[PDB]
Order: sequence, then C-alpha cells, then structure tokens
Amino acid sequence: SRRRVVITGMGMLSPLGLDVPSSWEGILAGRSGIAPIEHMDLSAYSTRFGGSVKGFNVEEYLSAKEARKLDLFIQYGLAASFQAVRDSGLEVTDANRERIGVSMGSGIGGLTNIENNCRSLFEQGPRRISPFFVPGSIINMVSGFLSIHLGLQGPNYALTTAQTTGTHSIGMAARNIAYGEADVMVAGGSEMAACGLGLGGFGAARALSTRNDEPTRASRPWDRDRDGFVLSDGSGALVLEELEHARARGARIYAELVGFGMSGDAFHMTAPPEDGAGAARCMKNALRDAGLDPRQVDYINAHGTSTPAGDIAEIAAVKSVFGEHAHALSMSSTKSMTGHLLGAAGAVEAIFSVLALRDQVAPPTINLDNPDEGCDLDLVAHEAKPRKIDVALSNSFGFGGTNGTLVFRRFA
Amino acid sequence: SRRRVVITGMGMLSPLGLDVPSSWEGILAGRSGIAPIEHMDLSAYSTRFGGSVKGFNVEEYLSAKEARKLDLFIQYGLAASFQAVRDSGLEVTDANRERIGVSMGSGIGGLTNIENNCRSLFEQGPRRISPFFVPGSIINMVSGFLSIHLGLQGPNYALTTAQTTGTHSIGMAARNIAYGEADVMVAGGSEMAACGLGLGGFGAARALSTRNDEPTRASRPWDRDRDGFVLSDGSGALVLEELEHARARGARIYAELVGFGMSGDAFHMTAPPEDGAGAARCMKNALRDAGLDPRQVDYINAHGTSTPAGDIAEIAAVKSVFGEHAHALSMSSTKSMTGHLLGAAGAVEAIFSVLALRDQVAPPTINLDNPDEGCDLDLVAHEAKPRKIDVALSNSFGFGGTNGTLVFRRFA
Ligand SMILES: CCN(CC)C(=O)c1cc(C)no1
Repeated sequence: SRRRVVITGMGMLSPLGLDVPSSWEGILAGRSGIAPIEHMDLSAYSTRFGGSVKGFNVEEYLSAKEARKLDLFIQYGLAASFQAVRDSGLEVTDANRERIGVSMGSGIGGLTNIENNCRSLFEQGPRRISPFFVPGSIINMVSGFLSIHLGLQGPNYALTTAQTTGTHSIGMAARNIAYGEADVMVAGGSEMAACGLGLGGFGAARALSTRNDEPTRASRPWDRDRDGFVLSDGSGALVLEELEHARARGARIYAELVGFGMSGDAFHMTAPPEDGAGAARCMKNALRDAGLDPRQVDYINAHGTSTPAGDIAEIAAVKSVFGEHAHALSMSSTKSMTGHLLGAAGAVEAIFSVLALRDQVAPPTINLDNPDEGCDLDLVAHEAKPRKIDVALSNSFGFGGTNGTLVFRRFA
Repeated sequence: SRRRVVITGMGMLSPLGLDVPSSWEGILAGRSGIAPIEHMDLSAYSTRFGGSVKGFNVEEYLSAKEARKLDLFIQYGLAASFQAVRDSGLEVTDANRERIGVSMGSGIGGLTNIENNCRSLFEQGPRRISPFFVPGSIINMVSGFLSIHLGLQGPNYALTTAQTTGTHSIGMAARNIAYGEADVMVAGGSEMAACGLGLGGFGAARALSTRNDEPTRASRPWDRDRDGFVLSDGSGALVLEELEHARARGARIYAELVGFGMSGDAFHMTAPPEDGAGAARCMKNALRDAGLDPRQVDYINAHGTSTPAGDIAEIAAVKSVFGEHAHALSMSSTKSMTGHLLGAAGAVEAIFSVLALRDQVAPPTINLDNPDEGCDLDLVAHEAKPRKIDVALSNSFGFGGTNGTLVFRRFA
C-alpha cells in the first residue's frame, strides 16, 4: 500500500505575474504575457519575442551577493520554492528536517551564465571565467540552495526531462512521499531560455513562431495558422505533503495528487508520432495509477505547445484514451497565454490545474480563431469556462519522446 | 509490495578503456588513465590534463551522420547503454517494451556543443547555430536517443545532481523496478566536461589539481600532498532488472542492488562539512534500506575525489557509521586511477563495486604514498587486495550537498 499526497503550498514566476494569484488572474482573463524581448539586439534572429518575467526583484529572496552567484533560472526556481514553502505554512524543525526534500528541475539550465562566461572566455581567456560559473549554473542548485537555506535534509535531487521536467519533478516527488522516503517535498521547475542561445537554438530548428508583428497572437494551440511554440521564462513550485502530516498541523489543502504517469514514445528526437500513441499510454498509466476510469476526467491542461504536429498528436491521444467522453471533458492550453516555459511548463501548469479545481473553471485557449482539421474537442476557445471539475489532468510531452501526466482530484 | 532488483548487464567508457573488461583490467593493475589533454590547446589554463576516453569509435555504435548531431556526452552515454543492453542478453519485444525504461544522467551535459554554438553566435550570428543545438546538447537526450534506437517505451527520464548523478540515477531506477513502475531500467550517467568552460570554470574555482608536470600522480585521495580533483570523461550504464523477471529468462545476475540512500547536507553550495554528517546520514539510510548490520559491509568504493576537505569528510563519515568495524572493511577510491567522471563517477564506480563482488578483490587507491592525518583505515594503498566481499557500498557526494549511497551484495 501507498500514502496519499496533497498540495499545501504553491509558488510561481510567469510571464503573467510574479506570484500565483497575479498569474492566475491573467489566465482567467485571457491575458497574454508575450512581448518583444528587451535589452537584447535580436536584429539577426527570426524570432524577437517571448514570455519574459517582468519586474522580478531577486533581493526579496536573496542578498545581492548570493544572487550574483546564480543563473536567472536558479533565481526563478528559488523564488517559486520560497513562495510555495511560505504558502504552505510548514515549520521545518530538527524533528522533521530529514523528512523534507526538494526536486526542482530545469530543461535547459544556465544558458545566460554560459553566454556571459563564453563572452569572457572568447574575448579575454579562461582566467576571466567566474569562480561560481559551475555551481551557479548547474541544474541541481535550486534544490541545493533551497536545502541549505531552509535546512532540508530529505531527498535532494533534480530532474532534467526537457519540456517534461516540471511534470516529472512533481510526480517523482509525489512517489517519494507515497512510498515513505519523505513526508514533504518541494517540487517543480524553472527556466530562463530567452537568451540568444534559447532563441537562436530553437530558431535554428525552425521550432519557434516567427509572428514578430503580433507576438500576443503567436501562441495559438490547435489554430490552423499556428507556426510553432513561443519561448517563455519562469518557475513553478508546489509543496507536496503526506495527507496525515498535512491534517495533523491543520494545513490548507488545495487538492490531492492521485495519479502520475510516464511513458516514452521511442519515436523521434523532437516530433511526436502523429497519433500521439505515447501520450495515450502515459495518460492511461496516470489514470490506472489513480484507480480512475477515463470517464471521470473533467479537465485537461494540455501540453498544447502550438507546434503543428504536437497539437494534433494530443487531440488524437485524448480521443484514443477518452472515446465517447473525449468531447465532455474540457481541454485547454494555457501556453496560448504564457508561452512555453520548457522545464517549468509542467510546474506552472500543475498549479493552473490545481486552481481549476479550486475555482471550478477551465482556463481558455486564447487565439483559437479557426480550429484545425479534427480539432473539434471542447478546447475552451477564447474565454474561461466555469464548469464542474472533480479530476484534472496535466500533460507534458517533450524532446526525446519523454511523456508525463499528473492527475489531481478535489479534496474534502 | 517492494520487488528485488538485480544487475544483469553493464557497459562503460572510461579513461582506462572502451568497455568494462578493459577498464577493470586497468583498475586491478593500478594503471592511471590520466594524461595531458590532446583535443584542445590548454596553455592558458592552470590545469592541462585529465582522464580522456582514448580512441573512442562512435561508428562501433551509430552512423557518422547521426553522431555529427550529438555532443560527446550523448555519444558516450549511448555507447555504454548499448554495451549494457547487449551484455544483459535482454530481447526487447512488443510484450515487454512498455516495461523497459532508461534513466541516464549527466552533471553538465553538452557543454562542448553549447560552447561551440556560443562561439558561432558571438562571432557570426544566430544564423550559424546548429539546428541540432537543443536535442544534441540537453541532458535528457541519452535517455531519449537510447529509447528511439532500442524501442524502450517505459519511464524515460534523466537526473542531474552534479557529482552524485550516476549514483542517484541507478538508485531511483532501482526504486522504479522495486515499486512496479518498470521491470527493466538502463541507468547510469555520462559526462564530457573537458572544454574551455569546463576546465576554465573548475579552474576558476581552484577545485582542480594543478600537477601538470606529473598527471598520473595528480589524483591521490587521502594523500597529504593532494591538491584537488582530476577532471575525467566517459560513461557507465547498468541494466537493472526485477529478480523474478531475470530468473524467468535465465539472465546472468552479477549482483543484487539491496540498498539506496539519499540525504542533503544542507551545509554549503560546494564544500562538504568536515565531519561528513550528510554522508553518514546517507550511508545509514542506505544500510537500513538494505536491512543490514553495518558490520556486513566488506568494501566501500569511496567518492574519494582527492580534494583536501572531501577526502577527510569521507573518513569521518565512515568512522561515524561503522565504528570499530571501520578498521575491518576495505575502502578505496578508483578516482586515484580514473579521475572524477563527475555525473558518470557514480555509474562507473557502481560497476567497479559489482566487479569487486564478482572477483572478490578490493581495487587499489594508487598514489596513497603518505596518508593524511586521521586517514588510518584500510584504504587499499597502491595494490589491489583479494578479500571476502559479500556487501559493497558505493558513495557519491556533490555540489548542493547532495549525497547518494548504493548497497550491492552477492546473489546466489
Ligand atoms: C540520418 C541519420 N539518422 C538515422 C539513422 C539520424 O541522424 C538519427 C537517428 C535518430 C534516432 N535520430 O536521428
């Protein structure tokens, strides 16, 4: 047997906001966080826009001196984590610190630091590389810094599964608690891949929208005029907690995490199979894990990246899994508003799935002006839809064909 | 309920060889894999040597057209993975492909490729960034490419926990099998951080030995004249398999994985605590997980990096965990010969621990000419020691205070 895992705290930086409630207000209003990227000469680039975090003040979290040691993606991960831990009300003590761990990940890690240190290396030579280049750039330093700052001695690790990172981080942290290796985990992901290297690297694969004239209309999941994903920055963290532990201290419980699925497509380095067979296996594994029938799902937060092949693969996968229930659930892509936060996508979208449960509302897929061929599900086009939601899924389908699904259920 | 996990296949690239038997021959003969680096000009660097993989032929594994797309860390991880799967005798079929996954990790991943593309970006422009920049560099793509080549549809992920990566990858993969999420996992790690940012960045932290004039003597764990770690490249992969699945197909079983521990130090971003308190918590977790009396431990493959603080912290931790039995077990650092493969260290060292069990021999700590203050355990100085080994423990410690321990034992 297995213990129950609940969500007691959430934290976020996104293109919509510097916290969860500001971000969520944007989501339910259909607001875009996408804009031309500033303080960068993007003249030579085919994409000049994305989802930046606006007005982030790291000195609310760290001293200037500690922040100078860390890449932006680590700053963002620590901000969401500190928010989530504050939101949980949890008191770390000598009696529980060995039972509290961290799994905060990233898909691409420290590109901004790699750029700035490459500048020094190329121009001046290796003796100008920062002493903090390695520890301030490696993906496990959100978990590392958070554990040092809060005195967490539980399991300490970091996943990196490209665009699936946040989903896998949360699911695997839930397993840690369910199987008794921890009582509390801080889990999620963070990403800062604006930089030239993110825009240039994805741009070279022609993976990005190039709708430079109308950045807010670029991310248009399942719309016939979509032309690839929009790159976005930020972070999501959840406090996952064993249910009896949460009840004993009088925690506020947002929702229960009942299911976690994983699969591999074993198909292609970057593209999904046309029928989303892997995504279907992963959703079926998550529902089996939750002991739920597909007919019990009310709301899906899609991966919904605005890539032609990805978006159609998900429709096929959902039709395959859900059969005569596929039209009754509501499925939306919040990436229509946030863009694609890569390894943090699954983290912020797990939060939006939990808030869909709290508020009984399916967030919109904005920009869905002309659904493409076969995109005839309830994709919540344009405007948020109040509805009954007992069970919400969140999907992430990333490079290497790596798939993750989380199942959340209302708690009372 | 929790299933038993055995080792049925192993694969490796190291500074001592292009497979496991050749590497292990070097280990038992006390041979150094460390030499001046030939693949780039290091005259401006304070460290000009390391553990390179010599004579690697990627066309033993993959077409030249595919290999040109992939950072060396991916090529090394695939080579070790392919060797491990072949060594296992396992046949992937429609009946089992959903139950076989992969967890191959890296500390830094494709830094060579990111550096080369950053040079293109800065000197020329984004138009010269490779289309394969992202899928040829990011850490999850060992697991990704391996799954595509062999048709593995089970859990597909990657850890990145700095120098603890290979140990965490193997332990977490064992938990997948133990808890019924998979029947077979390919798990381990790969690293190739020997580029200007890697050598420069560890150099700027003054973390590396600067013994340029005698590279084979540079790595000297617990020696009073040690002056930092030696940077090394390669990969380890193991096929982990549920016991009854291995028995059912008549697999050759090398050893059983009986224990896994993690802990965070919660001490410092890069320094280990002097008393080894986090390492001790991690080993005690692993020994309890294995249902063992600490006196059952015969052999410890130490982290043993040849840093002043790391090496003495490990003595303190072993004395704290094992008490008077600390004087009866044998503990060695194979990094004395291989150097520090960073995210691959725990993977190659897990393999060396399993071969210590197969061959009933403790590998030597070479270069241990003058053991430092308090370094008065059996550290198998200079020469391999034939001895009874029923239980072997492999330790890793990393940036962020992240600790892993694996416990292996002979299978009958
Ligand atoms: C054109 C050469 N090939 C196919 C063998 C490749 O580059 C290749 C194989 C996989 C997997 N991804 O890409």
